[PDB]
Amino acid sequence: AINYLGAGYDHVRGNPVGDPSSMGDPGIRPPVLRFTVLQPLGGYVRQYVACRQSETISELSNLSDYQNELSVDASLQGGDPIGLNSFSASTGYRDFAKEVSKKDTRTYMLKNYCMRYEAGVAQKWNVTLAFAAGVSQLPDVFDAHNPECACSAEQWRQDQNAEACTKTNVPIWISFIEQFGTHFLVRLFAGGKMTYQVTAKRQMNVQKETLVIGGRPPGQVSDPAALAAWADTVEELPMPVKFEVQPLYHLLPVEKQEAFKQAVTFYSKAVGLTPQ
Amino acid sequence: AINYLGAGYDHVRGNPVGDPSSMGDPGIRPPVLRFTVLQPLGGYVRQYVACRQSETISELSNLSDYQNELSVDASLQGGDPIGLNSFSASTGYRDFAKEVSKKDTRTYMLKNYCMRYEAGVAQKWNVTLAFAAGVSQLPDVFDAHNPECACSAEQWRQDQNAEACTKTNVPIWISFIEQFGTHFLVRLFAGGKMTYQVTAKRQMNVQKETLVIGGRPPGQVSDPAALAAWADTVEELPMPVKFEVQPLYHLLPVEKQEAFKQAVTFYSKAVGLTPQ
Amino acid sequence: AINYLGAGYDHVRGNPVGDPSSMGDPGIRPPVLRFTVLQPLGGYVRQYVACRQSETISELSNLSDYQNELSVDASLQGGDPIGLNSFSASTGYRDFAKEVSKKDTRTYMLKNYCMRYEAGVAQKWNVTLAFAAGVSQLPDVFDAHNPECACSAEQWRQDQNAEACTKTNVPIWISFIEQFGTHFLVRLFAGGKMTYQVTAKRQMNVQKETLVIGGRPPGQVSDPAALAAWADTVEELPMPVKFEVQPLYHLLPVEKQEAFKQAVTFYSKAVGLTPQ
Amino acid sequence: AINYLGAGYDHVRGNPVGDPSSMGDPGIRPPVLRFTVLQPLGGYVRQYVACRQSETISELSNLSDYQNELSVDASLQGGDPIGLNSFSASTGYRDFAKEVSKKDTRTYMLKNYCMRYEAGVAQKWNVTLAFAAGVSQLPDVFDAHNPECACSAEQWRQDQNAEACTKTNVPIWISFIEQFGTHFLVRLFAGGKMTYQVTAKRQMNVQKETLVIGGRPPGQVSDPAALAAWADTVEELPMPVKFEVQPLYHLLPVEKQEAFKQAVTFYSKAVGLTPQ
Amino acid sequence: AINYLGAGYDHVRGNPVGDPSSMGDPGIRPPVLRFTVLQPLGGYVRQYVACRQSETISELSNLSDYQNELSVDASLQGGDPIGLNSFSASTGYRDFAKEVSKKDTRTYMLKNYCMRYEAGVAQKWNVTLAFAAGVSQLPDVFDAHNPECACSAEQWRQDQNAEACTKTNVPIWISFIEQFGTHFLVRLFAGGKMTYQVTAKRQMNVQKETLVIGGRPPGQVSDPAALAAWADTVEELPMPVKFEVQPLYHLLPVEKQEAFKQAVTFYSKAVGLTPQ
Amino acid sequence: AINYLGAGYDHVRGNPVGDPSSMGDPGIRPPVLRFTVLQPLGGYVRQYVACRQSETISELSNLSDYQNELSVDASLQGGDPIGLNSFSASTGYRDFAKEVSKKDTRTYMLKNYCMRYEAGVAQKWNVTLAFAAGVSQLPDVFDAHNPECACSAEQWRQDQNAEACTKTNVPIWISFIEQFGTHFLVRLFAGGKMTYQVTAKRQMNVQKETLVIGGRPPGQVSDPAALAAWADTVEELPMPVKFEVQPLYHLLPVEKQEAFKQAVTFYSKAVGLTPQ
Ligand SMILES: *[C@@H]1O[C@H](CO)[C@@H](O)[C@H](O)[C@H]1NC(C)=O
Ligand SMILES: *[C@@H]1O[C@H](CO)[C@@H](O)[C@H](O)[C@H]1NC(C)=O
Ligand SMILES: *[C@@H]1O[C@H](CO)[C@@H](O)[C@H](O)[C@H]1NC(C)=O
Ligand SMILES: *[C@@H]1O[C@H](CO)[C@@H](O)[C@H](O)[C@H]1NC(C)=O
Ligand SMILES: *[C@@H]1O[C@H](CO)[C@@H](O)[C@H](O)[C@H]1NC(C)=O
Ligand SMILES: *[C@@H]1O[C@H](CO)[C@@H](O)[C@H](O)[C@H]1NC(C)=O
Repeated sequence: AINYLGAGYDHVRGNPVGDPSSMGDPGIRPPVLRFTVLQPLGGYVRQYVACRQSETISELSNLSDYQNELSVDASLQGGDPIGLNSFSASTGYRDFAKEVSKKDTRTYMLKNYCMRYEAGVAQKWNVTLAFAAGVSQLPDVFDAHNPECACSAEQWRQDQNAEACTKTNVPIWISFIEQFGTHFLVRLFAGGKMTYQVTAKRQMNVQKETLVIGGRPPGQVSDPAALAAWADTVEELPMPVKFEVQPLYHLLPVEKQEAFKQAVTFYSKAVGLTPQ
Repeated sequence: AINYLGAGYDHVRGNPVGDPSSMGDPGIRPPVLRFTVLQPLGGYVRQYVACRQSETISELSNLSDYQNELSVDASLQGGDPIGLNSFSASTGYRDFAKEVSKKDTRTYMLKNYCMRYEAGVAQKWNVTLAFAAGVSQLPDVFDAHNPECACSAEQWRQDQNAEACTKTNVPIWISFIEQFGTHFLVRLFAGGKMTYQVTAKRQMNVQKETLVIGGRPPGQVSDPAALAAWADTVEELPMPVKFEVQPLYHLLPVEKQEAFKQAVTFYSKAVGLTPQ
Repeated sequence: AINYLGAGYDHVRGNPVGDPSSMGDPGIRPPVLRFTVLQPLGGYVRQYVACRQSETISELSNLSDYQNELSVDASLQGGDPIGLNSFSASTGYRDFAKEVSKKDTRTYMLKNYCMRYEAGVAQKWNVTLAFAAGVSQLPDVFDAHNPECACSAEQWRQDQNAEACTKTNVPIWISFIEQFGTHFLVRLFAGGKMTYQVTAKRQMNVQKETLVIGGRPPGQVSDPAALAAWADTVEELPMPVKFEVQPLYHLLPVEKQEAFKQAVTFYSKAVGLTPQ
Repeated sequence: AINYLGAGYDHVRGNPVGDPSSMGDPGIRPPVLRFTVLQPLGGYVRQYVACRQSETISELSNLSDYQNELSVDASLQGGDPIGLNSFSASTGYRDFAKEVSKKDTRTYMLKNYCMRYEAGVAQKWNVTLAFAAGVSQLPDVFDAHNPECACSAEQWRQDQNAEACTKTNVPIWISFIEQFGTHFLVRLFAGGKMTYQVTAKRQMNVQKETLVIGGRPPGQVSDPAALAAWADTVEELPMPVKFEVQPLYHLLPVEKQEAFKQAVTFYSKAVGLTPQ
Repeated sequence: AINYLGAGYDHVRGNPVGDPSSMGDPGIRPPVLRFTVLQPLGGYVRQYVACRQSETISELSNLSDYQNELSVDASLQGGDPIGLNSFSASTGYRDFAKEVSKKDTRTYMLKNYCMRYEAGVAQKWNVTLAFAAGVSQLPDVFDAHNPECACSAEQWRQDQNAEACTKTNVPIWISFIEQFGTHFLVRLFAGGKMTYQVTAKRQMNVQKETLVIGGRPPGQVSDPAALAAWADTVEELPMPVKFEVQPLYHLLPVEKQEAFKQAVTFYSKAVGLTPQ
Repeated sequence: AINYLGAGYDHVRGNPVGDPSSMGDPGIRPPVLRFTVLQPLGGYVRQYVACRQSETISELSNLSDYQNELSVDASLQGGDPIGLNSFSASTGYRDFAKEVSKKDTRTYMLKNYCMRYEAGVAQKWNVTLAFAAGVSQLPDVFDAHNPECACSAEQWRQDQNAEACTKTNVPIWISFIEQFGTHFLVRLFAGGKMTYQVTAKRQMNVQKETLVIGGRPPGQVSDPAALAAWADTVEELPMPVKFEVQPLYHLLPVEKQEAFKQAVTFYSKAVGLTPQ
């Protein structure tokens, strides 16, 4: 199968309940760590019998409830939320924001976890070659951290190709973040996850949207047989459905760690959406 | 698949819940705009995983409720209703008018949306060759705007072949409208939509009519297997089930815009049905 | 498929809910009108998507309720009942009369309409060649209209081969009516119709008879699969399940119309059953 | 198919709800009448669409109720019961007698009729060749009608091979009755009939026996699919499930009618079971 | 098929609801009677249509309820219980005794009879060759009937190879009993029988054991398809599921009958289990 | 099939409800006893018809309830618990400890037994060759039994390769225990066992984990068909689901029994987890 342990993760663009243009979390990025059924040196893989099943239901009354429900499946190592406008750039976040602004409707989220294995590390890492070259191309200073830098977060949001930004090294940092993300996965439950977002008026007016992680694309969620077939494809193509991450700056040389931290704050502000 | 972004739309003859002689909205017209998975220049296409599902139910007590339920799926850009006797020339509108005039029955509408992708433009357009030639054959003045013109809207409704009309340029404008419509689609959700119209007496007397948009013709709506097969055919032949339009006069030269607006008002009165 | 627009109809022997010896209304007669997906000149055919479904239920307390339930599906143009002992010569009429005479039971009728298309004319007709020859062989006077004619209606009911009738021209008229019926179809909804007649005692004593119009012969009404298969055969062999007729004398030369009206009154009296 | 109109019938050994050693009424005998979809001369055959279904339930508190439930399906022409110890020699009669003698149980009978056609005669008959030869072998006198005849009904019940009977012509008459029965079918509803005899104690102690008429042997009555398959085989092998009979002595020469009537009374007493 | 009429039966080791090491009653022994669809001389076989079905349920509060439920299916001719520690040596008897000793649980038994035919004799029998030779090797006296005989029933239970027993002829008699049983079947209903023994605590703590007679070994009792397949194998391999027996001493020469009765009492005490 | 009678058993690492890395109890070890459908000399094998089914449900409020529910299926001969930190080193034990520490959730365990046969011994054994060689390599004294020995249980838990332990003979004893376990199976019920561990919050928040013993790996527990297929594979690969064990020291020479008992107490403390 595919290894997602050590994969990069964009906490701003990620969404652990899914996206209609991806079969997994859209924040998952190419692998960042390099490793050595089979156990990776320094970590572990524990395979399940069939699928470890779990289900959740939550009434999402505001944006904070949706944020908390996403943070349950994509948090810092230990369970603390990533924050920093996490998930706010994803489509599902914007869709739910539009639906929750309507006070005449109430939305619930139902998660169905079909877990197939667990993997993790415990801590002297070696990174991938692509990540190493990318880091070697990074400067030691983040230009937008300087007060009165012409390239501010709004300037990047409005026009990143303006002269105010193209003269600084900000596009290099943002290209790195766009390539590898802001965090990396240190622990994960992989398999399939089928989540239903159900919106009810105040007429039995009810709407139901289906969001899927893992397996092959399912033809019909209402079909029982197609659902079972999707569950059969989950065994073949499992993908992370609940994971914990560590910040990427722990993997950079210290002379770039502070500038990278400033770069990810800048990125979280320019790409992320404050509730406005 | 087939591109419907920029397709013409007759707001008078259209019906966004369907027509028994069409697999889609009977008002959709051949493409009016020309464009350049793949993204059209100036717009966007966002593909879904499987089907984005949604369901609605509404009690239709009068003609205005039906107008509102159709306007939900076929409106001006921004969500405002098209109005101007919209949908009033379609078969479904006349059938429902006949059913709602009977005060001894109550009718409900259940929509089932099976959406596969979204497309749109944001605004320097280029039109199709057929639309350009059609516009080049149009005059600069609409004759029926002149007061005391022998060719009025009622005269066209009674006999459009009469001398009062064949001497004016009105038939040219109406042939253009009959070819390309009155608006054009600027944003759309495409796929399938199965709508049930259920009429109950005041005896468990209940009638149910099925209207379908998108996919291949379904053999049996009561059959579960035939319904699932139709859902499988929606992936192959998706069609607009909820869209937003802009008036066509924005695409004509400025010297013809006023005459075209007068022509579409004339058309809305002569072909459209006021509640009488 | 087969064209039933303009088909003859015997309103006395007809029965729009079916017959165990026919797959359609036993009163339907060979085509009377000649015509020119495809639209017949002077009329229209409107094809449905799948099946337009409808269901009815009625408690039949007496013969008049059954007469009204049949008249709903076989009426004059406009909805008025045909009458004139309509349907009274059909088998189902006699069966239900026998069941309703028993005051210790109560019978209900459940109709299930599976309509596939609608057809009609609007009015200069030409008839078929067989109908033209039949009319050319008709006299201008109906002998039984003369007072004290030896050939009365009951005399025809008892023995039509008696000398009292074989000397008059009545057998010619009755042969014509027996060939083409008394009316002809001017509007029709065709497809399939499954009607259940359920008789309950006053012990859960219940009897259920099934009567079918349209499609191929169904093997088992209780089998779900065989019922679905019948619904699939309705698409192939659709037959009129709800129609409106016009009297046949409108199609005869004026010199024969009065004698034909007298002939159909005589026929309705001799063949039809008054509730005795 | 097989014609049962005019078949002989042993009213003593018959049982219209069935027998496990026969697929039909065990009292049906070879055809007695000879005849000429197709209509037999002197009678009628009326075919149904699919199956005319009917269902009954009755609580059988004593032997008279069971006698009445059987007589409904095998009666004299007009509906009057055959009587004369009818059905009393059949196995099902003896089984039910054993069960109804137990006052600690209560038995119910549920009939399910799946009728496919009706046939009948109206009255100059010709009998079959076998029946004619059998009658020609009959004497004009029945010996056991003579008072103090050594061959009585009890003597026949004890030992029919005793000298008291073999010297008289009683064995000839009883051989004729054993070959052709005592009545013959003049009207019949043929098809399938599944009857359940359900006995409840006074613990939810319930016993259910299945008795089947018509069609092919069904594999499993509790299986839904095997039941449907049996219903499909009923179309192929329909058998009388509700019929009306006339005494056989109407078909014999007048000089033998009285002796045959005495022979059938003798047979009903010697073979039939009075409730002792 | 296999004939079980006249088969020997060990009433001590038998169990008519089944055994996990046998497909039938573990007490059935090789055939003892010799006989001559086809009818055996002196007896009868009555074949059923499909399966004569029956169901029973009983709450087994103590050992006597279980004894009565087994005696229903294996009794003396006429319905009287065999007694004499009948069934007490079988495994199922010991299992249920262990479960009924626990007063914190309650056990119910559900029988499902699938009967295919009935057979019996009515009474000059001839036995099989093996049974005749076995009887010819028997003495005329049973040694353990002599008072104070060193070989008692308890001594046989403790050690049958001790000098106290091997000097007497008791091992010969017990070898005969071990070969042919203690009774023989004179009437039987054969087919399949699925019995569920359900034990409930006093938590929805429930245990269910399945015991089967007849047919082929079933793969899964909870599977509907495997159950139906077992029912189809019952048609191929029917076995006695409810029978009536007569003591074997009626088949021995009179000089050996009394010694055989003493031998079967001895066997019932030494092998049977009194409720201790 | 495979013999598990006489297999070694590690009571510390075992878990009789399963493990996601094993198809059976993870404590089962290679066979320790050597033996001679077929009956092993000194023991017995009793095969069932299909599956002996049983089900249990228990609310697990604390670690002791889980310990008791596991001890039901893996106990000393007679039913007494093994104790000595039994099961505490298994993955399932640690997972349940983590879940029961959360006082905001309540966990239930549902067992489903599908038993296929029972085996046992009654007591002069000969052991396997591997076990005999392993015992011959054992010393007669356990070094860690000496007070103030540098190699204690905590030292073994922290670092077993330290000089404090590698100088003593403790690694030899622990290698023997790691190979053959601490007990061996003397009685067993083998087949399949599907256990559900269901955790409920205090929102219908519910989680369900599936643990399986026996048969082939099941693809999907929620699929009915995959569950039935697993039940079909249990017949092919039955494994112990409820067994009773005896301590291994009964199989060692008397001069090594005390040192082995000290070695297994040492192992139970060093590898086992006390509730801290
Ligand atoms: C990768 O890192 C691991 C430590 O996690 C180390 O053991 C290994 O040697 C490293 N890879 C190489 C090629 O040295
Ligand atoms: C059509 O218009 C688009 C703007 O949306 C433009 O990019 C494109 O070049 C035009 N077509 C051609 C052939 O130039
Ligand atoms: C039949 O009638 C139509 C109009 O109803 C007419 O156009 C046509 O000419 C007629 N048929 C022939 C053969 O002329
Ligand atoms: C049989 O009887 C019919 C009348 O029921 C008669 O028409 C026919 O001639 C008879 N058969 C023969 C061979 O004559
Ligand atoms: C078997 O017994 C029957 C009577 O039960 C008898 O007629 C027959 O002769 C016996 N068999 C032989 C071989 O004699
Ligand atoms: C092992 O012991 C069995 C009895 O349990 C004995 O029959 C057998 O001979 C021994 N093994 C060998 C290889 O002899």
